[PDB]
Amino acid sequence: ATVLLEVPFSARGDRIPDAVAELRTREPIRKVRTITGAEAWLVSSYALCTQVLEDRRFSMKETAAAGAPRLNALTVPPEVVNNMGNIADAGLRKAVMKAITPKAPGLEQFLRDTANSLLDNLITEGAPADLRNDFADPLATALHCKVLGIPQEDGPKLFRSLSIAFMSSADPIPAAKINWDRDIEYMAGILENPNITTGLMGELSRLRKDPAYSHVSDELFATIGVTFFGAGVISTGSFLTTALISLIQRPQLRNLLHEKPELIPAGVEELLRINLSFADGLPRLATADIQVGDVLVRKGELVLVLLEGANFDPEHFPNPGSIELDRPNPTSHLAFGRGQHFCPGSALGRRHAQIGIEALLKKMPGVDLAVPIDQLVWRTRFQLRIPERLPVLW
Amino acid sequence: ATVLLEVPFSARGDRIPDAVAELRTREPIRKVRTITGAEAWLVSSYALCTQVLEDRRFSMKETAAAGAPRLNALTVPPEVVNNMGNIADAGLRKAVMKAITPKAPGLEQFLRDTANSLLDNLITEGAPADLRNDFADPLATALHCKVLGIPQEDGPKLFRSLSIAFMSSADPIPAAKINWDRDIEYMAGILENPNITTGLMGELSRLRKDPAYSHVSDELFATIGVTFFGAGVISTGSFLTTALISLIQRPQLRNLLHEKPELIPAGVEELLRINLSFADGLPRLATADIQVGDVLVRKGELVLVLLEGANFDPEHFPNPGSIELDRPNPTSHLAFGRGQHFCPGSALGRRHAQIGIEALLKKMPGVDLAVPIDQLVWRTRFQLRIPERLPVLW
Ligand code: HEM
Ligand code: HEM
Repeated sequence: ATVLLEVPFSARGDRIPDAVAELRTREPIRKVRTITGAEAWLVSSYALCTQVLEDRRFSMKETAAAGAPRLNALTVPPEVVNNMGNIADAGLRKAVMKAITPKAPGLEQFLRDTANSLLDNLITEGAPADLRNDFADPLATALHCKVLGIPQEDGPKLFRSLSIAFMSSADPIPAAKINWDRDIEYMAGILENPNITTGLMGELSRLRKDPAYSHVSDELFATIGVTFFGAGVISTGSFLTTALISLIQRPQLRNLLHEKPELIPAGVEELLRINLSFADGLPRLATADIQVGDVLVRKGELVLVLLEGANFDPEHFPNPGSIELDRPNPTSHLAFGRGQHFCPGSALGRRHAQIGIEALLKKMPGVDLAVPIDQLVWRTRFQLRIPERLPVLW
Repeated sequence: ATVLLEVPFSARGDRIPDAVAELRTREPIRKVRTITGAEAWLVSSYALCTQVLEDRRFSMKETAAAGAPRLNALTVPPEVVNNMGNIADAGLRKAVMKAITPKAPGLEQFLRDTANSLLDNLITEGAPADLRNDFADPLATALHCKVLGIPQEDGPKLFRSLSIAFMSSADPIPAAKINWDRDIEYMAGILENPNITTGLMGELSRLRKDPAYSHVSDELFATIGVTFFGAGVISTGSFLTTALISLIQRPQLRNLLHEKPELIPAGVEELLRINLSFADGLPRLATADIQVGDVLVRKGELVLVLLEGANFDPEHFPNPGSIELDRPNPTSHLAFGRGQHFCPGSALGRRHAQIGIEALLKKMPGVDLAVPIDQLVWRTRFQLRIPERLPVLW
């Protein structure tokens, strides 16, 4: 006798398990057990992943319901699971989205300057350098302070919540509430601070005092700041880190992008496609009985959309493990999700990675791992896959 | 068909695998495969572990021989594997050992002051606190700068070598050589620096200019500094970290030691006994054919002495998983090894942990984990077991 197949499969973010292709072939929707002991349906083909993400009867909001089968414990108040819906209902969606594009004058130059300063510091200090803790994550943090309009010096403390806030735990996490409440208080203070006039928080601060938003709660305004800082920083820092591993392990590609930096956007799209940063499938709760492939999913059941299932599906992306800069369907990957909950930071995430990679290749064209790849330490029981340190030489 | 049993079993340092007791019962010496692909004999009973450690025909030195079966790749030059032998041959053993006791006037007060300052800073900042990165490891680092006689401000850079220097890798690690060579250069400079007059390096600096040591190499003097700093810092920081987990998970014991701090030495001895800090068995190479239990170990074979095998052996320590402060054989554990290579820092390691625990319990009597214990992230492919962060509240 063997137990029901457990998820997640592996915390390693440098390779996809051979087992994913076998599951996709044999049983592209199949029952699994999550870390809480709940059962769920794991969906692993491009076709079925798209179907689930584009049918809102597979609900994000309802995953927060009391008594639902859970992927993991909430690390935010249950109403915050519906954050984007709350933003939309408040009439804030257009303004929030506009504030988090890469388009504000000076933003891209700020990114480039920041990346180059971080890299110059590493070069001065001498190899080895840790490209996660001393490049990708500080670049993400600096970017998001700028995007939010908050002081750069406040970034590190907000950043330090994230190793707990984005845990994927079987049980509630007391530290997550301590940090959440503190970070909310910080954002509430920002909204009251007359010096904060730019970025997302500057704009929210103005809208909060406009009559058209008089009955939008101060709680929601503060929540937008905490959620967007955290989601953006953890996702961009983690993606850039693991994209750098993918690049470093492909000297031919590294050299090509170094020689022809105009190809970096196409390279980043492929790096997004093959990215293993999301450690769990995206959760949804069925609100009706719905046929998904050979399975009739029942109302109240949990569905997990495995992004690397879709993104490595050879029926959609032939030779899926290879980075090919000339695919006919390059942005059709699910790295940013799909449907109602498609990532609102996608353009900013792309630009962060493009600029970070461009700067690194110019400054460190000889970049290579400084330890054997198996020596990287992969963070466990976390919503993202990342190496704790990324030691390189150049 | 199944593969030969692989070592190590688990990087988690908060619990011993049920499998260790089964191996000890069924096959207290048995064949395993190491991360390099080599075969080895894993020894897991107190009786057989002692036998191996007390027979120098199971040689530490010879593990460094070219072409030997390996537990892991060398991270130091092969001659440095025989460091203690080299020290003894140079006539330096007595002086080195004397410099690394906890006995120098002011040392214990320095430890207490340092621990209390670190804890006061955590209390000011507010929970959660990371007791590894912001307590145990800085306390270890500060201690070893003091013991060596080197500037406190030089500690962090030397410390940063350790996440690579103590890797347990299948292959050589290029960063380990970069850091090794740099740290040797640092210690060579210390030996030439007239300001360095105290501690281990102050004493070595004097002996280096004494006629009785004129033909001891400058390489060996520098090597003593790098090796003792690294071994001491990694071992004490890691032991204190995982001992704190053991304590925190035993509120009754925490409270008892808080109430009766005179029991802390007995508590630390039990914490040493149950400690899972060594991630691999201690390696030795047979230099003769030697009977160990039911196995005739052949010349040239690798033997791995599993310390938790010995220390959790119920035939030697009844109710081995329980901390009992009134055992009749309390220091007879193998936490510091046994025989020729018994830890030369044992007294200092004991005092570091005793003082750290005493200070923590006084300052944070309510100390508890701030995350569920399964959320700790255990470092992989490392010579020690440690959580990357240890989040607590109080
Ligand atoms: C390369 C970096 C990024 C990746 C790979 C990424 C990925 C994703 C994915 C897969 C989702 C969908 C979750 C689901 O459907 O369950 C998502 C949603 C989200 N992303 Fe991103 N993201 C990135 C960057 C950003 C940035 C820069 C921000 C904001 C500054 C951001 C904010 C959000 C938020 C707030 C959501 C939730 C949307 C909702 O619930 O409707 N992300 N992201
Ligand atoms: C609680 C903390 C410590 C623990 C648990 C510990 C454990 C051990 C063990 C098990 C060995 C034996 C290795 C073998 O036989 O293969 C050893 C050896 C050694 N220890 Fe420690 N140690 C600690 C603290 C220290 C300190 C504070 C120092 C120096 C300042 C130190 C320096 C060394 C050195 C240099 C060796 C190698 C001895 C040899 O090769 O003969 N250790 N230690």
